[PDB]
Amino acid sequence: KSPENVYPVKTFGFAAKDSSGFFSPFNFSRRATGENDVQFKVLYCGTCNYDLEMSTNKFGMTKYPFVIGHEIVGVVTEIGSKVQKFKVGDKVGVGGFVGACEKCEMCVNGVENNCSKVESTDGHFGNNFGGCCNIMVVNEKYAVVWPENLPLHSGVPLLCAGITTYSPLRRYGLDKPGLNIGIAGLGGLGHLAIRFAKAFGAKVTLISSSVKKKREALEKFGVDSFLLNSNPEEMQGAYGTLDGIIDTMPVAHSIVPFLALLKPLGKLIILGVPEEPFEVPAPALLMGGKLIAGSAAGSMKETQEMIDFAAKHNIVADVEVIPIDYLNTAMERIKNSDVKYRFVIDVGNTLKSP
Amino acid sequence: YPVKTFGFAAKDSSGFFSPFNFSRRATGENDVQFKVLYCGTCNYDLEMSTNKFGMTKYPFVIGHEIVGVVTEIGSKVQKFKVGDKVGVGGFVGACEKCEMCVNGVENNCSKVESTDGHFGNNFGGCCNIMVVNEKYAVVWPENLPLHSGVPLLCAGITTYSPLRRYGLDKPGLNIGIAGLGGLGHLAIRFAKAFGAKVTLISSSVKKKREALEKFGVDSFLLNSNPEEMQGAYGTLDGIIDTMPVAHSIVPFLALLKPLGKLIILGVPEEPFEVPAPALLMGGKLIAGSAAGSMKETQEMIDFAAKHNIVADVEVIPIDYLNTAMERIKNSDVKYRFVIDVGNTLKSPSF
Ligand SMILES: [Zn+2]
Ligand SMILES: [Zn+2]
Ligand SMILES: [Zn+2]
Ligand SMILES: [Zn+2]
Repeated sequence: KSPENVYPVKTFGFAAKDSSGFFSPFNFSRRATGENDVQFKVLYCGTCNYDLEMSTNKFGMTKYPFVIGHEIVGVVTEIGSKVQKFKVGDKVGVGGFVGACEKCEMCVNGVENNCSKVESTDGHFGNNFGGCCNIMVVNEKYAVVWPENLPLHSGVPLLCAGITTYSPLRRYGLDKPGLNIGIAGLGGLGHLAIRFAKAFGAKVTLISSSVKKKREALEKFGVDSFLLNSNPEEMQGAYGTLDGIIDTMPVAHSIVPFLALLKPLGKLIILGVPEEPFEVPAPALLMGGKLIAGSAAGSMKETQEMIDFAAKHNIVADVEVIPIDYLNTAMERIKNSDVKYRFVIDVGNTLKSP
Repeated sequence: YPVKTFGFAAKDSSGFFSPFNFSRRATGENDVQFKVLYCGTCNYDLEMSTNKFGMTKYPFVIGHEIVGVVTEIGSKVQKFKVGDKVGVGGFVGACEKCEMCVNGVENNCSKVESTDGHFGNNFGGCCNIMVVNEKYAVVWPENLPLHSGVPLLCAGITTYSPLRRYGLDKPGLNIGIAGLGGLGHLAIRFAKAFGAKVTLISSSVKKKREALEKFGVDSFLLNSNPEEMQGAYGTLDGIIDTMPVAHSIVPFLALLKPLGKLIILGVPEEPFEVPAPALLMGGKLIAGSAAGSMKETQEMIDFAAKHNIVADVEVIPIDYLNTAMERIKNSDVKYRFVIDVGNTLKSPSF
């Protein structure tokens, strides 16, 4: 029965035992390194609002005991006999999923993140324990080749917040030099969205409800224009100018002004999840043939491509590195967005054997 | 202008149509002049004639979907000879020198010239003679009937364009059509010819029988039954939604596979309530679409001819036009009125 006795590789980390979401030391086990597997010592594990939501069981479908960790990097300790991509001592990353059915339309076409049988790394779809623990093991297919010129501690949120912004920027053709790209909201998702857009060669506009952020965007993100969305004169002046908009705002807001900012054939991408639904008048879409698209996560192909891109363009996240016994306080901070902009748990140095 | 013409026009916002004399330009070097044989009409003309939106230039000659026969041509005209058949859709000019123009989507130009005069100072094709720049004239194939083909230049292009733009034109795909009206019935016909397994989505049980029996539609979902809608969750590559009435699209997004596309073609007054999770779970999109470009329109006409696609139409004499307008209001026509200008437009008495 007991998780530590199931498999032969003994592991330890931190787990939520109930819907209170309190993380505490947890012993468990993982499979032996099979022929196609990559075992690794976890060095850093990102976290974010998704883990707050899951750990407190916001959707009523969490399986306790729950071990977070959908954005992890570490150092390879063992490789199976048929592994190509890694040798022992190489760095590796694991994102949101570790498996899929490998046979459906989605899998066959390299978009296996959309597999109805996708296997979440943290085991919210399936039975699995996430990488906030000492040792991880993963099928080669689902392991990111992590280059030595991409810092681990500040790179790790690319596997969560990064791919989320990068994927739609490529999918909707918002990655060409000289395009005008808007980002709404300068937080976890938006800050990386800006760094990607800049690297693609876009003229970047920050759209925001707070003037505080204007100076930040200009000084620290090289942002070209700032639009305060509560200022209609400012907003109206940029009508029909943006090729696309990455909307990261989690608060209730209207997207009709955002649709109006787009050129004809332009794209609104929604990445935040307000509790308030959006009100979308048919005419706002039909005038100029505009689209609104949602996006979460990305494929393995897209995730490797992004990490390669980030390494080459020196793109990392703003992070606060924390010891693992700070996890429960970090969750409180995530609740209040009191982090600039992502927590990264230093597992390598601060997780000790029980 | 010197070319002496006559047609029908509305004078005030009553929307009443009567004989109206006017004139067009002589044929320039890039121009095609034709005798009008058929003139499509639709809800757009009802709205513009009654000044729904408040920016209608009177007197208003309708006719944004017309066909006929070439009478004369300009010096530098390549695409037409005299006696050929020809069509004109919803715009006759654009600025030519902008981004939207250079890339072949001039319908998105902000200085775009409407055939009916609405963006511009023009008179539409509900009249004896037309003249248009050759770029904005469609080459009409001999095996496409004129009377039943003319509404393609409006309803046809409107359904065809997004089917192409959003990759919903591949054989084998599961394509939903919501609403079986004017747009709906041509959307079904195009999707069938592309090779798709078509599902009709409708609020009306009457439409189930119509879809199977008359369009060879595979599947039907009633959108007021949650149990039937639940059973098709995550099965469709795209939906073409033509419904003009207030309705939720949260169920429609739910019908889409991951990476699936919802195309809005109707224009309800009620806005759509769209929860973020409905777009985000599956990475789905909602896009608007009306009309299309000249390249696409010509291409759509060749495809319609090649695959025996026409609209269902009621051909009407011109003195029925005012009655036709109450019937367009009541949604009482299967599925588009086509005015027999060629046989029924009389020349005004001297
Ligand atoms: Zn995360
Ligand atoms: Zn699969
Ligand atoms: Zn029409
Ligand atoms: Zn133009």
